[PDB]
Amino acid sequence: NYMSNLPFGLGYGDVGKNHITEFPSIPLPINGPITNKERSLAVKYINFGKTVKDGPFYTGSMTNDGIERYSDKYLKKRKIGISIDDHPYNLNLFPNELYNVMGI
Amino acid sequence: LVTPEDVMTISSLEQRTLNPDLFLYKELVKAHLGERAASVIGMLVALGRLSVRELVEKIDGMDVDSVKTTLVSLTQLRCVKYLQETAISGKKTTYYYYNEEGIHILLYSGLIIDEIITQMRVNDEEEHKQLVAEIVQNVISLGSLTVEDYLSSVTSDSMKYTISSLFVQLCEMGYLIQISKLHYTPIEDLWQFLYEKHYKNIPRNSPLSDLKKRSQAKMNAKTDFAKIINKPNELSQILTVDPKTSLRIVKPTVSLTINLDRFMKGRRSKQLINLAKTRVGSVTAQVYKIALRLTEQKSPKIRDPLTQTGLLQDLEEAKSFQDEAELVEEKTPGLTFNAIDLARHLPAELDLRGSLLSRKPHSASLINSHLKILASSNFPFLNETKPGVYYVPYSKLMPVLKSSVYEYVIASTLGPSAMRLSRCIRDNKLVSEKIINSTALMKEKDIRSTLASLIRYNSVEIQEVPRTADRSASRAVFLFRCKETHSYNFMRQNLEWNMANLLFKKEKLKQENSTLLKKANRDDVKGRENELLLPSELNQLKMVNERELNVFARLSRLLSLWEVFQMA
Amino acid sequence: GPWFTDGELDIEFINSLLTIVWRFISENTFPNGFKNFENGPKKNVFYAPNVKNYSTTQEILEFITAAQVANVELTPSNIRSLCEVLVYDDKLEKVTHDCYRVTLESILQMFSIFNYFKMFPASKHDKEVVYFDEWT
Repeated sequence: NYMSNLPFGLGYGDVGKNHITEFPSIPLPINGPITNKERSLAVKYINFGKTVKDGPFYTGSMTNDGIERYSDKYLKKRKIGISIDDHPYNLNLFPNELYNVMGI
Repeated sequence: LVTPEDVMTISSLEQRTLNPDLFLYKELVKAHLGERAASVIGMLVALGRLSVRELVEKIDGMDVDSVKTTLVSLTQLRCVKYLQETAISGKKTTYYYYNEEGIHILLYSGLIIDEIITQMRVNDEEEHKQLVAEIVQNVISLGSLTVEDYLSSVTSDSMKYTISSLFVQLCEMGYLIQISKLHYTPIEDLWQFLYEKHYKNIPRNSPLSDLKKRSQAKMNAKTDFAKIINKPNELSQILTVDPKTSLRIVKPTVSLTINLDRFMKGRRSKQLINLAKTRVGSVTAQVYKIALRLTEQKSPKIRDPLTQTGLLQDLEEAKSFQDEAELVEEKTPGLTFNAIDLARHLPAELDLRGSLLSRKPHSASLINSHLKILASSNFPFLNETKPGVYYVPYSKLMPVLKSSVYEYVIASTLGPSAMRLSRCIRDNKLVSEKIINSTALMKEKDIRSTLASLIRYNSVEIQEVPRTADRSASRAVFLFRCKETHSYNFMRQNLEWNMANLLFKKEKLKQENSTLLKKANRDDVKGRENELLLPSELNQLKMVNERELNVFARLSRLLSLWEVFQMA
Repeated sequence: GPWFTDGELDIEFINSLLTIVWRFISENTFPNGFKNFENGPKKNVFYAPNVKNYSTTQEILEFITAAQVANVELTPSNIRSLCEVLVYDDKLEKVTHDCYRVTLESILQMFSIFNYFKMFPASKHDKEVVYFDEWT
């Protein structure tokens, strides 16, 4: 009857209900409090990952209306842009195919 | 109860499917470069070697220009390799790879800066710290750099020596090398190029046999490979030049990059010190701290001599690599050292006076005692060539470091009963359950529970033995093994996945809370956000920054955890 | 197995031998018993490589017989079986020819995956806490 089977260490009360937590329960000792050394390490990690993103090599992006008045005039420009052309590239390190996009 | 809809939001079952390698690399490049770089890197990792037209055909972005810009950025950060090959039938098609060692600089950046700050011993002078920090930060954030570029990136009429004398000091310690085409060239492809041109210039129908010809090509290309590999790693001719009436100054034209191998060797030294601190006294390990730092500069390569990645291992002759590893690790004249050498570089704070009890001023007879202690320890911390001569046997110390870190991770996560059972089954071979009970002295029910909790990971293998022609599970007797390679393989993937998960969570938090970072950028976030009132906004900023710092700390600890398994 | 209880282990009594057998070896292999590791981490003092600081199987047998917490007869094979059982868990670093020492269990009784004993836990209802079974 497929319900006749039963192991020794198991009673009928324990079996008959499938319950898998699916949430983790055994942590790792690495999630204790912080240390001053790790704090300063995090600070320098924050400065990194930020300096590169604000740097030239971004390639990240994957109301600029047409009406013209004096507000557009003398408007403080938000940023001074940068391009791939600006940074000095050592030509040997790069293949010939990519020379067009960089400013020769 | 929790409904399946609530599961997909709270629990990370959506991310439990992603491949650990693709997840971590993609998250890293998305954090540091962006969405196009992540797209290209993900495509390279998922499919392998590709060309630009294939990249355009694969990624939704069909703008060759976008692909070319992404590839130049990824090359400047040397997260990619290239191999421009020519077909005999006609034109030449270049190809692109993903650089494991390039991404690991982003994965290790804070640790790299930490090591360069601490090893220069500039704790005395404040401005020296800022100078080396800025040098290393700019180098890592720019990919490659020149002394001319750095000197023109400073105000003129200043003391260029102050910002250039340490640069040569950086180059002299191995924390800075020049960059060449071998860094952007696949190692196995280079070995394939070198193996030929030695199997081709062989005389036609030579007296040497085909097996003899192949062996001749192997050992005649190994020498060229070794020369080309060792050239950029240790050739100080760039820093050896000296313009007239000047100090030792590096060549302006050469472009410098970070040397990941030196940092990896430093990390291995740190792991060895931290593991040694758990079997001997702090005084004994204090000497070990300076013994490892002295041989660090000339220490052998850590992950591989680049020769396992280069080819098929061998028919059976990885012994020709093991023997060479032993030969180098011993017969290196720098690596061999005596108890006299350690006297000079000994810390001033250390006393060594009462640390020793015999029968139960930095004197050389004190050092020899502790070095004999190190040699006597069960872990081969040191080995003696001749009485008075000393060296570190990496070929025998790395397996014990790996096994100890592994068993202590097991102890910290699963039960101490699990650690005892794992060590019991590992020390024994093919141990049955009755024998486990005999030589472990623990109740069989508990032993079975822990064995099951251990098989969920690749830690305990089952060896079936059938007694009938049809391998029934009723008539078979079940054994157990440990299979150290499978267990280390599983452990590194788990840690890699968890680092990927933490970085993804941090990016998600920043995505949700950028609405305050916008105002922070508006009002000069550093120190002024209090003046903008909005105490709720300040508290939200506070807890999100706390979460970020905790994420970075746990990431660094995970790095120290998976380092030893990343070794070989 | 004279230590069997209805043909089964008791663990409690087996632990009773283990808690005392370990203590003597630490007294044997350290200059001041256990008090050496109490004055301070920098006031620690250790043996010299030439002097023997280990212990043999027969010495342990006679000590446990003189103490007589065993209540039964213990053959050298029995004491060896117990020593092998407890030679795991880093207990009793084996020395050449049936000899033993203790190395880190001092700090065990009293970030590195080794000194995780002094690792406070999450103790929060926050996220980002890393688990060991999360991925699988």
